[PDB]
Amino acid sequence: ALSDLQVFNDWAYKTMSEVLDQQVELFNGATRGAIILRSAGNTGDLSEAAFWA
Amino acid sequence: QEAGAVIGQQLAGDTMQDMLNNGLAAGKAAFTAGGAVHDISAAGTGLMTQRAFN
Amino acid sequence: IIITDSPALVSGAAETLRHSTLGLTTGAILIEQNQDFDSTVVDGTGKQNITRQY
Amino acid sequence: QVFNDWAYKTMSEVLDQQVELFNGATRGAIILRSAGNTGDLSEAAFWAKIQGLVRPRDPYSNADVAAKDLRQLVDNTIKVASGTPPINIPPSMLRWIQKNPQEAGAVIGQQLAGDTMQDMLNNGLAAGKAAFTAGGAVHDISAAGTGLMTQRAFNAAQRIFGDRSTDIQVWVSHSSPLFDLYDNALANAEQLYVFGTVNVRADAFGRPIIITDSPALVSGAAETLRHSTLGLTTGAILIEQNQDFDSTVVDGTGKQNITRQYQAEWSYNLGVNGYAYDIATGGKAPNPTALATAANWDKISTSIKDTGGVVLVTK
Amino acid sequence: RPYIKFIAAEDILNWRERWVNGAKRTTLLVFREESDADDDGYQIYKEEVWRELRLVDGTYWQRTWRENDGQLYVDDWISPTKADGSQFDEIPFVIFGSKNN
Amino acid sequence: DSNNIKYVREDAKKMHKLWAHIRMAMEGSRAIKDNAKEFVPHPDNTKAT
Amino acid sequence: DSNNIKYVREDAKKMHKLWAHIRMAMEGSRAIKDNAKEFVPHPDNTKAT
Repeated sequence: ALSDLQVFNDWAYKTMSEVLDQQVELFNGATRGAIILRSAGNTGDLSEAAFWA
Repeated sequence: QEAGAVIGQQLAGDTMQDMLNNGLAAGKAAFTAGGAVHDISAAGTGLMTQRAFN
Repeated sequence: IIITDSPALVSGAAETLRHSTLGLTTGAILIEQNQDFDSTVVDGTGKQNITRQY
Repeated sequence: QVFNDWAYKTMSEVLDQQVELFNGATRGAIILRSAGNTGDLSEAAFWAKIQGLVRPRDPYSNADVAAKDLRQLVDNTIKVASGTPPINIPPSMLRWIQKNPQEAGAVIGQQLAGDTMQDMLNNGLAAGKAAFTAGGAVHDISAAGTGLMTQRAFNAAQRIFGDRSTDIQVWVSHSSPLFDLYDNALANAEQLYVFGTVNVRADAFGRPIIITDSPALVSGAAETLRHSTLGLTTGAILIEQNQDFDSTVVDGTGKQNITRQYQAEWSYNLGVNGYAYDIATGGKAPNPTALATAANWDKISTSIKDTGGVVLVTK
Repeated sequence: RPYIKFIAAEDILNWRERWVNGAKRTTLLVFREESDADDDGYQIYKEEVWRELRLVDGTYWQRTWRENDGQLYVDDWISPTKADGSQFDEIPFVIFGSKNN
Repeated sequence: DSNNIKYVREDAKKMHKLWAHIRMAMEGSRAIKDNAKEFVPHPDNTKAT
Repeated sequence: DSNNIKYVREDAKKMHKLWAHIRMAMEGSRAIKDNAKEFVPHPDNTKAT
């Protein structure tokens, strides 16, 4: 009978991690330019540039 | 190595997530500060409609 | 219309949840990634097994 | 690749026990294959031998009809985890008489290779002894005469192993039984020796004797001192690494010194032919005492001849 | 048409040196291939492609690993062949350096 | 730091800063004297207040 | 095992830091200043806190 055999349950490490919930692919062209993602560095905590009123 | 890889990809997702979230929150707060606020719940039932866009 | 389930645009629950929608222009919100990324891996001894942190 | 190679002065005492007892040195009785595997076990199933496969028959009488069923056995291979205590590399202080202390990494590496070899051999031998004790294949010689015989002791072990005694081809033993064998060979009460042949390492049957001073083969002291020599078949004891050596060096600067600490982990699989580890009775990660403890090893093969090994105990 | 690629020094990830009949052979070789997938939406992400090159019993095999949504895809082994055929005996990849190739 | 971990690093948004600096350096003394602050930090911010 | 496709050899991983240093020297000065904490030691770390 099947009880006499030694049943082995198959397993696998598909290592298939979750990423996130909401979609964040809306930058630059994706937002026609509404939201802009650059890669610029800056000093301090403030980066201010004056202009004429 | 694989723990580092998993952390890397999840971090790649979550960095964009919180960067955008903070950007949207800052935009909403700044627009509230600037007076460019229009609420539609005070005008009848509050639900999105083309008239609200206009 | 850009769809986003960002917690910066819900701000409430039950009968006082207040969805907020933004009408943006070109370059309305600016985000710069300051490329100052630093990631450390630190390990400890004195235990039965090595302990790492990220 | 090593930052500093070992010089003549850096003759760190490597080890005191011979640990080259794998495959060809042991005629394949103790193998040291390399195969990584997951989990804390690696079990395999093979078909058991049917007991009443052939039965007497009475053609004249129909009478009843017997019913027979075929089962499946389960081989097993436990995984033993080992490690290195945190090693305090001297903080550039051992310098007045030593040339330099920074070669601690190299000396640890070399001594650690030696000590992991000895550790694997000791664990394999202790597990083999415990399994063979569990299997009922132990011969005790402590009350007969002095305690060890020249070859009449080996013949008892082959008697126990039975009609298939020919396949035992290796004896592992402590050095004290070998020296007693030499003493009785150099003192031949039965004149079957000549001076040219008194240094034989065999056992009058073609089985060589391999000598190691592993503490798993010696216990007690004085009158309680028993030496355990165990004869192995082909591939009786299996030791498989998982090729997962780990290391780290941490400078705990705060605790009164940088305190270079060295850690290491490695795990290997151990399995005795014809036996299985009783993980329910033992543990997921057994210690050398757990491996050496009887009733943690369960005999699988029905016939003792299929189980590979026999333990001979002499004082 | 055949193509000659350039792989950055940071994009070589794995290699092996197993002697077959006492001959220095490169059996395994994995390198990272970088590309922006041709799609419609703006992909702020970088699409990463891993190419696996293997040598079994003196035969060259290769396959491609591609990821998406955290998933990993594996393509079937393909053994590229010369114009006449006969497949290969060595991986068509050289790691050039200052000291030696 | 692990470059094998995903990162996107190609767009002119990366390089506008140095491109603009090159442009004003090419312009001459007018632009540099004009946009003095990013090139010449104040001798003291307390005084600068 | 377990099909670890993203694995990197230990020697290459060790050399990655020096590769990054050489590449950053190739970059120019902005990369060095953006990573100056790992090149120029602080005159006193007590202030750096």
